[PDB]
Amino acid sequence: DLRRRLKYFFMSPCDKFRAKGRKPCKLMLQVVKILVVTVQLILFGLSNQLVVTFREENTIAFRHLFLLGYSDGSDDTFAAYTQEQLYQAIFYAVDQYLILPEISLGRYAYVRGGGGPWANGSALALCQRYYHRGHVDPANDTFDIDPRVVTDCIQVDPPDRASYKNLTLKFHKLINVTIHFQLKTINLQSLINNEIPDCYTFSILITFDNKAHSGRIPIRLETKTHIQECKHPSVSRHFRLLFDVVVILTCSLSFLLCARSLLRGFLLQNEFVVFMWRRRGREISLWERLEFVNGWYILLVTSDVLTISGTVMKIGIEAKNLASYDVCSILLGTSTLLVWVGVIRYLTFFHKYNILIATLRVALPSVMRFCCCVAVIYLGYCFCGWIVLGPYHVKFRSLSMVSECLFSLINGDDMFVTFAAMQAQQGHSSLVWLFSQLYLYSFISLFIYMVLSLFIALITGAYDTIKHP
Amino acid sequence: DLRRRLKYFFMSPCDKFRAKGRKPCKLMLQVVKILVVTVQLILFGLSNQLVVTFREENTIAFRHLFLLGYSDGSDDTFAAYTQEQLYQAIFYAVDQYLILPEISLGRYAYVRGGGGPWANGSALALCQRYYHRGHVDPANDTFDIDPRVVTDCIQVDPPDRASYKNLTLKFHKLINVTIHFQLKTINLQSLINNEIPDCYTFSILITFDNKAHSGRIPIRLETKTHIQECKHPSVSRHFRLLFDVVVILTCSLSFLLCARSLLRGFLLQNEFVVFMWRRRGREISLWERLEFVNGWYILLVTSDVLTISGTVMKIGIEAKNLASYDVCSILLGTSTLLVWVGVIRYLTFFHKYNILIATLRVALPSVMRFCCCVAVIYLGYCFCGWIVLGPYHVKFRSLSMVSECLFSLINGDDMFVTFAAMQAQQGHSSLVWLFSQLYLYSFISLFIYMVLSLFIALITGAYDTIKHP
Amino acid sequence: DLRRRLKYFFMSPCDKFRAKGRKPCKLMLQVVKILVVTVQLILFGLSNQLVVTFREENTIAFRHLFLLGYSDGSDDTFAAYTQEQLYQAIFYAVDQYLILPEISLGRYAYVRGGGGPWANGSALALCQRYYHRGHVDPANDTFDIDPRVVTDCIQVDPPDRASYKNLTLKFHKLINVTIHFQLKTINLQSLINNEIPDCYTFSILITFDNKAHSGRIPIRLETKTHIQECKHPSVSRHFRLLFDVVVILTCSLSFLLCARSLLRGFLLQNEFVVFMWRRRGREISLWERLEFVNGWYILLVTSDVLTISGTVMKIGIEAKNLASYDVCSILLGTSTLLVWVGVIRYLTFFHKYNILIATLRVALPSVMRFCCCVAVIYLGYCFCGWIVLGPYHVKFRSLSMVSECLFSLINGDDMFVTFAAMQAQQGHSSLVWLFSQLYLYSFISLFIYMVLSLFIALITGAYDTIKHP
Amino acid sequence: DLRRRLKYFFMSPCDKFRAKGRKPCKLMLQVVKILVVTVQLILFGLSNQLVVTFREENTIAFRHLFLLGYSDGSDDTFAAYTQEQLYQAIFYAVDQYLILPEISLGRYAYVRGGGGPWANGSALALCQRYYHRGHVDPANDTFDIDPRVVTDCIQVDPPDRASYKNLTLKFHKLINVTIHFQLKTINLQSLINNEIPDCYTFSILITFDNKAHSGRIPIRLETKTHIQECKHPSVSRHFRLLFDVVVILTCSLSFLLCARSLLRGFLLQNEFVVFMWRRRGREISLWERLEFVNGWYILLVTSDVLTISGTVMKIGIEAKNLASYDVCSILLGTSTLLVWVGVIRYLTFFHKYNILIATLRVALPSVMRFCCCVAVIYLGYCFCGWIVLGPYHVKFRSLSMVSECLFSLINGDDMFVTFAAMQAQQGHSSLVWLFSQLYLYSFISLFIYMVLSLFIALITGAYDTIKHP
Ligand SMILES: CCCCCCCC(=O)OC[C@H](COP(=O)(O)O[C@@H]1[C@H](O)[C@H](OP(=O)(O)O)[C@@H](O)[C@H](OP(=O)(O)O)[C@H]1O)OC(=O)CCCCCCC
Ligand SMILES: CCCCCCCC(=O)OC[C@H](COP(=O)(O)O[C@@H]1[C@H](O)[C@H](OP(=O)(O)O)[C@@H](O)[C@H](OP(=O)(O)O)[C@H]1O)OC(=O)CCCCCCC
Ligand SMILES: CCCCCCCC(=O)OC[C@H](COP(=O)(O)O[C@@H]1[C@H](O)[C@H](OP(=O)(O)O)[C@@H](O)[C@H](OP(=O)(O)O)[C@H]1O)OC(=O)CCCCCCC
Ligand SMILES: *[C@@H]1O[C@H](CO)[C@@H](O[C@@H]2O[C@H](CO)[C@@H](O)[C@H](O)[C@H]2NC(C)=O)[C@H](O)[C@H]1NC(C)=O
Ligand code: NA
Ligand code: NA
Repeated sequence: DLRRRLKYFFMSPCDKFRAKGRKPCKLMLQVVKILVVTVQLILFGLSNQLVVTFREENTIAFRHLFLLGYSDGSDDTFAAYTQEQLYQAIFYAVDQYLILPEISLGRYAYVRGGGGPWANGSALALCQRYYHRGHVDPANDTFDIDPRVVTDCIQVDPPDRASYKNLTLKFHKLINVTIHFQLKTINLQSLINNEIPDCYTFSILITFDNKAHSGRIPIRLETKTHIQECKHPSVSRHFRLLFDVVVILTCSLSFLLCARSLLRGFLLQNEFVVFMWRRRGREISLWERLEFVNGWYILLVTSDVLTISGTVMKIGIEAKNLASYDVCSILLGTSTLLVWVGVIRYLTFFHKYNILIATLRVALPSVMRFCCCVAVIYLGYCFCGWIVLGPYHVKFRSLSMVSECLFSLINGDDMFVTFAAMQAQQGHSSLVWLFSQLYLYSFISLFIYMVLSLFIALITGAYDTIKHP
Repeated sequence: DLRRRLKYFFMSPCDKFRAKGRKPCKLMLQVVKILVVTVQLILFGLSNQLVVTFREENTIAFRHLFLLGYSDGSDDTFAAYTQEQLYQAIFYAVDQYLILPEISLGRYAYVRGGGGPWANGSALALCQRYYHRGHVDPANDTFDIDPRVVTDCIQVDPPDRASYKNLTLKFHKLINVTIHFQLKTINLQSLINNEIPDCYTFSILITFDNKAHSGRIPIRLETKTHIQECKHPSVSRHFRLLFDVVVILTCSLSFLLCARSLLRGFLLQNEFVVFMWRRRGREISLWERLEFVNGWYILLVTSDVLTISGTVMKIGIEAKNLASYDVCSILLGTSTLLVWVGVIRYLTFFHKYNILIATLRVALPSVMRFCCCVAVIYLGYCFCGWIVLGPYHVKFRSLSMVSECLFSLINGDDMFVTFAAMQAQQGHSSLVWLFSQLYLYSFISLFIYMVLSLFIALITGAYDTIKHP
Repeated sequence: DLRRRLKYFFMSPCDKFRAKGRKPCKLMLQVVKILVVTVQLILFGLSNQLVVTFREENTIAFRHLFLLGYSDGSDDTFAAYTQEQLYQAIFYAVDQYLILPEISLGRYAYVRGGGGPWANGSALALCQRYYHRGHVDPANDTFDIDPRVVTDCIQVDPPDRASYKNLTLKFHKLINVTIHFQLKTINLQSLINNEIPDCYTFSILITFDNKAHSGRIPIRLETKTHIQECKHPSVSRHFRLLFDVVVILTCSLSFLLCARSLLRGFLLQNEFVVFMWRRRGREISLWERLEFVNGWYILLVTSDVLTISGTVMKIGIEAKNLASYDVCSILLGTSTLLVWVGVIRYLTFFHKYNILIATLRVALPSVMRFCCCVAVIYLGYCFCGWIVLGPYHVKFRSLSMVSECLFSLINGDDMFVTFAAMQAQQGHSSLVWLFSQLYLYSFISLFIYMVLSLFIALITGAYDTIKHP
Repeated sequence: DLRRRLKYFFMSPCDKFRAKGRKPCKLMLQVVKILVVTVQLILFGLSNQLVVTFREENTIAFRHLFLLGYSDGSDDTFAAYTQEQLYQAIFYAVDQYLILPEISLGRYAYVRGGGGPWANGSALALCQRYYHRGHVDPANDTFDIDPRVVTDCIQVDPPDRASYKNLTLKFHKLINVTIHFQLKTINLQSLINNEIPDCYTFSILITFDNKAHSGRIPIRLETKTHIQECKHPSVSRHFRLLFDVVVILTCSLSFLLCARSLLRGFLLQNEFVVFMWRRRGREISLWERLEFVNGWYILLVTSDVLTISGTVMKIGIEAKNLASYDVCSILLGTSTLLVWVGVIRYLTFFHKYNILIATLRVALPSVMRFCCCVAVIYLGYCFCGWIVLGPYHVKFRSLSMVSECLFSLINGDDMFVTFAAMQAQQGHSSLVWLFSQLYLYSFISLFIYMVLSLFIALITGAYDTIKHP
């Protein structure tokens, strides 16, 4: 048993072609896959961008239409500070709603009965929520509260082509005021993509938030969007359904070939392993079995499955049976990234072109072992900064934001702005400012000078082991 | 005397378990400590955030209520430039104060007699301060000044449900005008945390600062906050007092075990040292005694003490006997960081996982010796930039800010903005701008290219000494 | 055949001078070329800057003159949100146009018949474009559209020293409104450069873009500029035409000398190659022939040709036969860069001064081979981020912008701002935000820690091979 | 001749003390010098800051008093766009000037005859400048210009407690309009520093710049400041004159000791050199003579001279014989930096503390040789970017600013903003944008990946040569 088949298996495509009449089908498939998958992603992106733009621009238009005195960029400071201001804002929202068709540049339709759960069939609900009992008397340092939340609702209806004016807010025990209503509009711009326009229903919520009871009432407008096909569409003028099929067939072929290669590898591993058990004791091999498994074909199969799922979802969206543009975009984009990466398989046969992969495979164990110890320090800093500085520092507001701030600091990014945020307000206490000084200096100097230096040293050390000289 | 006990002492928890019936209690304790201390920090953070938000939002509301024409973001340029503007601002502040209940969204109560030290029982004090004698006559390049500061006060009282209008400011010798008053409000939002609301007393100071006599009078509003429990609270609806006890008991157990280990180490060191003095001359060992001391147990004991102190302070705050949220937050956060870090003790038994610690211990002496020489250069630059460029450069205003700017520059951060601040005004003199050019180029090129390179070289050199190959 | 000529050829200028009576003409030429080409670039820059400034300042003035309520910096958010606002903006533009001479600080002349292609001889065209048939009825989730674009035009003429007021916009099917007109003005500031002023014709287009049909209509103003000489110029007061000739002659001399050197090298290579074919088998040498070619002379010849072309174009522009300032500026600037770089030729004879060039020549093959594998990963990330995040992330809007963002991220620049753009809106979906987290963390950690580290290792490895020790 | 004196000379202070009764006077002097010079710098900084703040705040106040509609931050876009706007701005400036005492918060005095050179004894000059002959007729693409500048002046005088209203601007040939006047005020805040207030004369120039003739007229206000002592000052209440003498004496002592050491070194070098010429041929030594010269004493002497000059200038300023605060601040700050640095002399005797200095001395020759080649590339890029992109890119406006931009780019700073400035306007031509892409990508990749990597490699290589292992 000379066993030249083992050597044949771990051969490059050129070597396999020189050996047998083996034309490389997987490689040319992968090139075609890169081209077609990238083109499909871009084609989908046209429609996806149209949808996102429609949503965002309608929301901005609503903010200008319904928020008294609103200007772009003021969103996070937009607030009322007097009873008169609050009343004027609420009444302005309702009044603008009642005359929308006469003023708006967009073609909106009212949605009868879309006033929210506290609506009783009316199209707009004007709700104020307050404590069941509130007896706030700071003058005597006394209060009597029943924290039960009471909802008082006023129903408003559009004229088919007043009551809300008599609103009396219980300011001292007010929790919030909300305005709920729905508007319907058609995304006509989809015609530029030879698609039939969909019906969009925007659910608009305006909140006057007094939950802090701090004398300042933040005002915000949020929208939910529901996309569905029009009941009676008609376009007079009215290819990629076949391009999606082409992508699907290419990815199916790649999947089949890669699965055949994986089964071949499994069989070869099993035959070699039993022959070895015959050559010496039985059960010699524990991990070389895994070495027989090449992860590039696994990656390719995963990418094929993701691409097929994305293509099917895209076909459903075009067919109007689905409106999940974000999920489809994520599937297609991840697939595109993986398809581009997978071609690296054929560069690993040439050591001069495989520096990155070889280095990574030799460095990963030590890197992971080092990161075990770095993780505890990093998480301790994350939690400490999140709780201690979160109230005072804009960049420490949430756990994910604290992580972003610390990760950027490790990379030397946004350092002075991080210090200056504390200089600006000192945390309104010299002790908090001093703590921020210690926290930031220590974290930056540790992670930049020791952790990152040693991490890089491990990477370059691995490279030094694998480089030919 | 075979002395296997010495070897037993410097053994890993797994080795100690294999040797005797020694179950690792300190390690599992540390894991439990990490969990419970982190959870306690987050739980405290809920309340701490509520308090901070109340303070900040009330201050912003005051700025909008009392500062004529105030808009968010203008705080550092907000100023008056004419006598009419100054008078209008002062009168607007007082007028808004007198009608606060009718306009404010928050429920504020006046504080009778809270008008400050220059108040004589009135709730608002309107004070102007000027030189005792001022005869400023620029026309003749003459002046006659008695720098004694005279305070002239006007008392204002709220209506229990005018005089200040006749204010005549001595502009040519005016130092500043201040408005002092106090407002009381209840932080009702604490109910969301199942806590009883506290009474907050805000001390409000508005300053029209003419100390520069420059024709521009900066206007600012500052608040002090005093938190105390309400006299007669009553909430109808109304666990972590036991979680704090759990944390305290866990940290006490860890403290006891670590102290026992430290005493054991001391005894072992003393016995080994006398046996060595018997084996050879007396008083051989000078520093290995210190090697017998393991600093991880010292760190753990310190963390336990800090955690207990923070927990006790938190219990006091909940009990309403204390309102020091910043001190408690700092104690708890530092404790959390130290508790997370301390688990690294058990990674030091495995050289593959101890790269950071081992490198640091070998590199620290050379790093400190190098930093001795770098410190003099750094401090010279700090003082030079603080005095020479502080007047002209926003980022060189104070010593701490100069240090932040230089430290960020060392890390390659905010470079062009630092240059552009000087380009914008040139320091209003070509000589100062040229000096800034030399200062910045020299500091950046020295510290980035030589100091940091050599510092990193020392770190990686230490790592090269300690890495197995 | 001793063949000392080969050794003579690969000799330094000092060695050649010591050998024969060879004075270095190319080196002194290159120094003179650097001086004269740099001076010529700066001299041209005077005029170029004047032209650019005229264009930009006129455009800003038009934006202030014709865009109702326009303020600097609002350009990308400037939009209308109500029918009244749109009508007011359009009418304001036309009204300001009709009274331009009475109000504008610049001296503009109307251009009769410059109203655009849809003008029928009038100086201003006010066009609205809408669908041929539009029956948008969101109320019933129905529409009937003929996507044919209909253009309806109103002609306006200036008074030689109304109809447009009756404009009725078809809002529900409106695509856009445009205002086209032309203005003529003289760039008098060119007199400061002793040049005769040119006639500028600005083509002004104002667009009210409703292509999104989103209830928000962006308003923008764009200008095309046409530069031509005045028919009857007359300046009473009225050197570098000779400086351009000097530059041309210097570059011609350099070109001739370098071409002679290249021909000499070719002849020497051909003689050596045939002598070698005589010494051993025929056709021994395959690539040393190319080694006989020195690329510095090729670079110099290219720079000479570019400098001559730029100088000729500059002479044409001065003569008023050409107005292509950007092309000329690019030719002259590239030439200047190349002329400065080319002097490095004479530093390559001294190994202590040739570190950069020698390192680069040894490192380039491995660097290119490594970049082959890095390119696929980089392009996969580029496409994925462009499509998936382009709609949600300001820095991922276009392919070139995505490339700029990723390239800057590789260099550790603008990291936290990139994360915060996603924090601000979350992509309006938690799934998109999570994907952005994974995308950014993975790309940054891969490219900063592995790719860049290995790239630098390759560079320093090459340097280690070429450094004398 | 055993010559132990040579070895004695190159000995550390501790070794010299152990050898003879040599107490280290220079070292303790240097410590005292650091303390006293730093304190003196800070003390001077108090006064310097007061002066700068007075100047800046008065200028801001003038901008608010005289610039119609001015708001903070608008300075670089502040401009007029219509004839009415221009007239209103000019008249507002003059009107506000005429009622300054009634409105301003500062105490300003008019300066009779301070209206500038074109004033004929009046306190305010209102000048318009225009071409001697201007016949701008864009309608016919004709012009007739006599570029001679004609100045037409209107004199305005303050009421001692109209004509300017009839100003007719020649818009079509207007070059600029200026308003010149002077105001006098006293810097009373200097009293807080126990100093007698000085008289400040502000020269105010307001420019309406039409030099571009672009339909947009930038408006700016600039001030010159002249400081002189008051004629008749009188302060009722009214140490560092002795602290300056203490600094002077300390620096004189250091100077004398260092000069004595330098003379000693010269004599020792001369004696050793002649003894060597006796031991072997004459004129053996060429450069070791220079090795006998220690540059730290030269640095110290330079620092002493600078400190003495700064102290004398500071004494003159306090005495009111001088007002050059910037020159004095620069002298004192540079002196402080040098005094701090000079203490490094005593760390060079201990190799563990001398890593930086030793590395630098071994690396400097190779670093300078490498920088020779890098300089040509850097300068070529600087000039190319300055001319080609200066008109289009905010960060390439001037040579110094281009250098700052490129230097920051080398350090990885402000990269995406540099790209985005070009994305925003594309240079208003796709060709310029493409060139910017090539320019930036090439410069960044070359300088970050090759130049900086090799520079650092040279530094660390030198360190590797000098490190003990
Ligand atoms: C269930 C899957 C059936 C696969 C049938 C393939 C039959 C066939 O012709 O093989 C050559 C190529 C595909 O073959 P392909 O996958 O490209 O090539 C194989 C790989 O090179 C493999 O090595 P690795 O790359 O390292 O895993 C090697 O061991 C195999 O040798 P071996 O076969 O001697 O053991 C090759 O055949 O065929 C086409 O070009 C597609 C024709 C389109 C119709 C495909 C119908 C599915
Ligand atoms: C005053 C303190 C009294 C400590 C009493 C402990 C008695 C006991 O059972 O030991 C085993 C563990 C704690 O024991 P623990 O501290 O976890 O374990 C010790 C450490 O491993 C130590 O090495 P280092 O880690 O390197 O310092 C080793 O030398 C000791 O061996 P040795 O004793 O043979 O000399 C171990 O006993 O006990 C519990 O699991 C807690 C039971 C809860 C009740 C604790 C009451 C305080
Ligand atoms: C014209 C200058 C006259 C200098 C007179 C100094 C006479 C005196 O006492 O020397 C010891 C110290 C100063 O002496 P000082 O400069 O601190 O010390 C000298 C340095 O250590 C020098 O080495 P380097 O540091 O490497 O250059 C060394 O060669 C000299 O040895 P040598 O003399 O045997 O050749 C030392 O005397 O004296 C005071 O402590 C100041 C007393 C205040 C009054 C000073 C009056 C000026
Ligand atoms: C207003 O325009 C005039 C005319 O261009 C400028 O006058 C020049 O001023 C400079 C500096 O004061 C002199 O060196 C020149 O000789 C003057 N004449 C010319 C023809 O340049 C004047 O500088 C401008 N004023 C401002 C404030 O920009
Ligand atoms: Na950086
Ligand atoms: Na940065």
